[PDB]
Amino acid sequence: HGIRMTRISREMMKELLSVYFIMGSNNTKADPVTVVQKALKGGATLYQFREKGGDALTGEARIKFAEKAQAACREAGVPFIVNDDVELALNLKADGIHIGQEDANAKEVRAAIGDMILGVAAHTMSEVKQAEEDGADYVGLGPIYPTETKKDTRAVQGVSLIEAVRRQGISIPIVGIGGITIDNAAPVIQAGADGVSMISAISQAEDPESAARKFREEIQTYKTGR
Ligand SMILES: Cc1ncc(C[n+]2csc(CCOP(=O)(O)O)c2C)c(N)n1
Ligand SMILES: [Mg+2]
Repeated sequence: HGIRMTRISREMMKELLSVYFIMGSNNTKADPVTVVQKALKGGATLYQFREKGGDALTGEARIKFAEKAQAACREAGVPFIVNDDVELALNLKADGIHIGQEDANAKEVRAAIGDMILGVAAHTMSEVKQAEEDGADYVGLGPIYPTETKKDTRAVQGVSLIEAVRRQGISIPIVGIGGITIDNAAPVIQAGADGVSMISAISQAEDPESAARKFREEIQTYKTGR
């Protein structure tokens, strides 16, 4: 449960991606930390701290919120991943960092974080292959379904890229993202993904704990069945 002195195994990474909850203070009307605690109690297997955009906390307020979210993750025994902010990830001794195509180059990031978990968002086959070559531990593929949680998102692709990646014999850990709900997660796993990631399906649920628990149960069933 400490800092990694060796890169994560693919088997372990795939287990962590099962129910990957992502959240920032501006993704819910409830108390931010409380929602994160409920998501973890319910069954989320991985959590990503993503605090950006308008209304998002900044400065010291953002750092203190990150510390509380990381504490919640430690209590639940779930890894804490930071989005974009490499310096914050190192400063908090986070378990990982997630970056996109317009963020810091993956090769640069991999060198700066040692053996920490590294996730990269990809939308094309070329980007997936480049991410693997750069040292990524997993790729986030989407948007699978329509979503407006994230402002400028690329064209909806369903599970097409997930399928294409597996058909080429690429076994890198994959997590699907974008408009995923309790009702539409099955196809994502069936296509070859190792889990599903979401924001609103849990953060804006009238019952975050039950939603996370439903996800955890469903994904387990889907993985055993494919
Ligand atoms: C693992 C990973 N893959 C992709 C992204 C970028 N991203 C693409 S769609 C989306 C919103 C989903 O919200 P909703 O579930 O409410 O549609 C985000 C944050 C990321 N941060 N982490
Ligand atoms: Mg980014």
